[PDB]
Amino acid sequence: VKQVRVQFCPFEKNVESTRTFLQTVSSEKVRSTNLNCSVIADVREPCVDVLFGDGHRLIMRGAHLTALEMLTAFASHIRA
Amino acid sequence: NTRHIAFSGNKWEQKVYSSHTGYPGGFRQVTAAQLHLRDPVAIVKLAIYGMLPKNLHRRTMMERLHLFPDEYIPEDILKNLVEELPQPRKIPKRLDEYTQEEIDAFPRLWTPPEDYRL
Amino acid sequence: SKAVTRHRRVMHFQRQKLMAVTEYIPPKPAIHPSCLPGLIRLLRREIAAVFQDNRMIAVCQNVALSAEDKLLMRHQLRKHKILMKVFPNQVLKPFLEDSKYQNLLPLFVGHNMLLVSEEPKVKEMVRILRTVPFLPLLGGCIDDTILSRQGFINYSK
Amino acid sequence: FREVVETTIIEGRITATPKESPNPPNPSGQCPICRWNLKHKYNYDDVLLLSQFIRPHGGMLPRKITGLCQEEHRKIEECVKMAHRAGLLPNHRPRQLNRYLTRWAPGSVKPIYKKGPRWNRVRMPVGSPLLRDNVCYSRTPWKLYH
Amino acid sequence: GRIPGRQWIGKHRRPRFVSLRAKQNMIRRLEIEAENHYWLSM
Amino acid sequence: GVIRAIVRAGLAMPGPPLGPVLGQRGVSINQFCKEFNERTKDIKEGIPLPTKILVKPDRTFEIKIGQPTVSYFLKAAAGIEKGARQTGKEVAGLVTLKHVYEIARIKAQDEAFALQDVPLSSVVRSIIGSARSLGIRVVK
Amino acid sequence: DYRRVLVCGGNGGAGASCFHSEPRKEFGGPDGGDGGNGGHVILRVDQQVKSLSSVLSRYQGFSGEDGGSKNCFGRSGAVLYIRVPVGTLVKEGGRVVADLSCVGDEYIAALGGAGGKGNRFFLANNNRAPVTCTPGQPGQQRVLHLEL
Amino acid sequence: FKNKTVLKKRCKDCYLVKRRGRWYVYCKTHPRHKQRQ
Amino acid sequence: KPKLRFIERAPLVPKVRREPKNLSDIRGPSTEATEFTEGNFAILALGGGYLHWGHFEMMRLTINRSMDPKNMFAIWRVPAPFKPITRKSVGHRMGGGKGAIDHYVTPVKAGRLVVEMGGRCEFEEVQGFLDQVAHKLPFAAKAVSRGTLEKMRKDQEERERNNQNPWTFERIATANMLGIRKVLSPYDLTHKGKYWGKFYMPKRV
RNA sequence: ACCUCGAUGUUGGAUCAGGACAUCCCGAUGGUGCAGCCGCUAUUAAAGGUUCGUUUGUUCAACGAUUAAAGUCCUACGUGAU
RNA sequence: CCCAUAGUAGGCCUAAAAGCAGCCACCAAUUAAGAAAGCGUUCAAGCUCAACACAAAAAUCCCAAACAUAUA
Ligand SMILES: [Mg+2]
Ligand SMILES: [Mg+2]
Ligand SMILES: [Mg+2]
Ligand SMILES: [Mg+2]
Ligand SMILES: [Mg+2]
Ligand SMILES: [Zn+2]
Ligand SMILES: [Zn+2]
Repeated sequence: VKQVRVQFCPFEKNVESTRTFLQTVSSEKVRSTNLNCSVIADVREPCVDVLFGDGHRLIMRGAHLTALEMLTAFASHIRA
Repeated sequence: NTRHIAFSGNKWEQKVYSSHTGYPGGFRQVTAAQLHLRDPVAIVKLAIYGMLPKNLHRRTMMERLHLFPDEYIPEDILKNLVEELPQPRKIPKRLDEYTQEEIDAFPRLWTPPEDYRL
Repeated sequence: SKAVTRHRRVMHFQRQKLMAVTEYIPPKPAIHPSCLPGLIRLLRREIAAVFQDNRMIAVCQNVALSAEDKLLMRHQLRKHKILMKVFPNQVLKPFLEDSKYQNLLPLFVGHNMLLVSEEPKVKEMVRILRTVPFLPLLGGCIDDTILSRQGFINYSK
Repeated sequence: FREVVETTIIEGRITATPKESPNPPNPSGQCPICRWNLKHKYNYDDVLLLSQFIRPHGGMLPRKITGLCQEEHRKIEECVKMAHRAGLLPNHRPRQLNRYLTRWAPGSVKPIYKKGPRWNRVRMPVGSPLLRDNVCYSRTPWKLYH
Repeated sequence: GRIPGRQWIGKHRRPRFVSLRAKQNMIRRLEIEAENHYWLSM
Repeated sequence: GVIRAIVRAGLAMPGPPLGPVLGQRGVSINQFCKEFNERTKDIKEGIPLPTKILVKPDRTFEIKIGQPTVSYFLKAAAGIEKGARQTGKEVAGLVTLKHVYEIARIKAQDEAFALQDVPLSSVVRSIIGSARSLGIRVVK
Repeated sequence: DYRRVLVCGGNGGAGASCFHSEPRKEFGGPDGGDGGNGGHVILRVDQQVKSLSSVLSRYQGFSGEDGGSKNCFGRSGAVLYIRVPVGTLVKEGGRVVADLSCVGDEYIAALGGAGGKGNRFFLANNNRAPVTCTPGQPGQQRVLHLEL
Repeated sequence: FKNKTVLKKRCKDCYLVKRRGRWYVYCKTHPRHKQRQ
Repeated sequence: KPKLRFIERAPLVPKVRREPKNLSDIRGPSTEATEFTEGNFAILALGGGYLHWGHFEMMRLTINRSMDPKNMFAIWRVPAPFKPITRKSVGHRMGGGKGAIDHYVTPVKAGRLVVEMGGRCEFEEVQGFLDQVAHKLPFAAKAVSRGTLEKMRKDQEERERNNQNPWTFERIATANMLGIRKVLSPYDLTHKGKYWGKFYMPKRV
């Protein structure tokens, strides 16, 4: 992992999937070992971007997805 | 088609056929699955043998029993045939065998939530 | 064998039949019924008072922080007059309708951390949040006027 | 039903979802089975009923989603196991001895080498006890053990 | 699998089990005798 | 990592209670005790003082100190060197509510100790409970 | 480099108290076999063993079996050997039992109790039907201090 | 494995699974906890 | 003295005269110490049996070790071993009179409380070791609170009142319906079919 | 004290062994206070194997020397119309 | 399923035993939390309670054959 950006619009219809996602994985309890990552939360249907400096950009439209699905996708991508 | 018999329950694994060769250590116990793989006629033959009356006519009767593992039957036997008995068990249909009309005729039981992976 | 034995003595078959015949038969309760059709009040009064005490309100998701980092954040917020709160959605969802906050229902779900105040130091709070690139600000409602994040930014500036 | 599609970018799209047939015979019921009057009237071979609670790969669906009673969820799960072991769901598969009414997984039962005396015989289970309360159309009760 | 001693007499006997037929027979007799009680009560 | 110590300002080099416990992470005991003595000079001398040292991963010292301890402080205010045995019935010194308030005035000010409660009740009740756990009776 | 272990020598077996009878001699006399002696325990040196790290808990010497009928004696308990590094001092509570230095140097750390006597042991012209059944004497049990 | 008539989880990672007809307590962290019914 | 008192092996003054093995003292429901007295929890005897001094020691040690002396207190609800079981020699041909006393033991009937706990503590806090002791006991036993005891009793009356079986053991035995008194014991008229030997069938109405 | 007192002594040994597995060795596994070797423990496994001598009538036992091991048992304490 | 700020290592005796060798009180802050309910530390340190928040085995060789649903 190199960088991650979380964006969502609770001003519009809420999407708890990405909210739980950022509450869980975007926490220092994980970043302490995953120090290589840089998290940013730019909030304004949602969108979670993950930039890997090697060759990968991951874009998650976590509108109909849920926290477990997106967490598993993120873990699988990290494993690569 | 005695090769294609079906056992209810776990009889294929639990039913054990016991024989003795007569010699010491000659006790052989073989599950139904193993016996079926060895002889595709043995299971039906033994069932009939056990159901027949235990007298001297039993083996004469068993001479009138003709067991064939598959659809093939000798020509003379086929020419002898007179009637076909209805199968005792009606074979349940698979989904692959059900017609789309029948599927439609059967009602849907529940409303699945739209937001579900399935 | 004696009438009393260490093992359970075999009953006369007649006695066994008697027992079987006189075994208990439970009733059938008709069609299967299943298949058939003061901290709480302390929180109530405390939140009722808080909704009037506060003039500006905001909410965040301060769960991704550590114990020490949360303590430091609390210290920086107490430097000002603002106070940080948390309360169950289980009791807050009734509170929104109790205080007539219809637009606030789809804002509080999950971990929610209120930021009740009367004096906006939101400029410096946002500056502090900037060096920690997470924990985004969430919508609130100052004096019964719902503000989005852009509203809070404009109010700060 | 939402499905996840990949291209890397992955997204979830909600597709067409069936609805309960109109006019349930018994509206306002706990479970779908009770709503449709099927409490004791389905067996392992009723694939049309069973598949409605089955993941595409054969697994059962959770009780919260299905709405079934606890007892009816257990019955459906066991009937589905039996149907799978009988080969009645050839398409609901992850990717030769004919059986039916198989309670146990074939690979977990040991042969009955020593069936006991007549008064303590070791019997071979057939079907499931969960269906003991089904509708009885026969003069003698259907035997769960052979 | 043998029962020690002689069957049906000793401390250890063949387990005997009640069939539904036996239960029904006993219940039939009991019903007859309940009617006997009624007819002897007057 | 945070290291918590309750050392006495009077004796800056007791030995085992600092040496082995601090040497596991890798420390400069000379610098540590020099800074501790600097704080001892800054404050009254001869009193237990909690520390809030944080051994950074870069091998640097950032000592943080505040008010002295509370048990020893209350015992001294009550004129007690060693506390009571039972502490439920035993008592040796009596502290008045006015004295409790006067000492509490200079208690709710430290940052590390987190005793930053605005209300006076939060602190007075806490110190009263501490005294009650100790062998000190609260007069009036 | 220092260890305390507990040994427990085997307890002798208990004699039997039977009487023999056979078709033409109904009173065949005492028929109880003696019990077997308990198994000794022994410490032995090994150059392979470096230290007392691979030590264990109460080393229980095997107990001789009891006497049987037909005057069958009981097998004596098997000898249990414990192993220690070369140059191990073995002490009891102060008393030094042995300084085991040489390869294979071995010392008996706990004897096994003598087995009990069956009633036939007490047979004599005077005593024609003894019933006495001496139990197996216990074996020495002690704690050992091991230091290199 | 240790054979037990009653299976008891010992640590947090001890999990019960019914395999090949009988219950087992498996444990990744402490394989000493392995139990078989 | 909030601790369980030590029980002697045998009475100080023994019985010179040997007494017969009246198994009736184990057979049938218990009429004594069937109710709680200054306590909240206890060990209920779901069957009849004889409590040896070994059982007494097991109970005492386990309870004393696994209770809080200051809060939890215990009391014996059973007398000390007083019935001599004149077990004879370790081999001898039958006859020669009656044997001599070797052990002392106290009879217990079903429904009898054996040990009664009390003090400031709830039932689940005590269920564990009381259930272990109950299992250790020589007869069927159960860790029962006052609430659970009353609950199971009320359940028993519920069964007796709601059973749909027209035929009850009481009805048949008392009326001698099928001549079954030729097979029953005279004690069955009062045990109502719920007691067989020293065994008590709670499940049976 | 239930069968046998209207020609069956018994124990050991010899010969030949059939069987159980509650396994002594050989086989496959889990754990270990198993680094390796080693043991200890448990699951599974009965196809095969399971010594020779001194004293003693001895079964046993002790002792000597071995062995992969020198298993626990049942078979009318297997087997004397061998 | 979560995760556990801080008065303080509450004192007493205890080299120190701080929650844990033990007595006695068992208060307390934020919104919210038992000066100890279990591991593990000479003592500390590291982990979980919660609450925040959402049955079976014996010796010649197993022992009818089989069967789940056709009307009582
Ligand atoms: Mg017989
Ligand atoms: Mg007689
Ligand atoms: Mg003759
Ligand atoms: Mg085995
Ligand atoms: Mg014999
Ligand atoms: Zn229902
Ligand atoms: Zn574990």
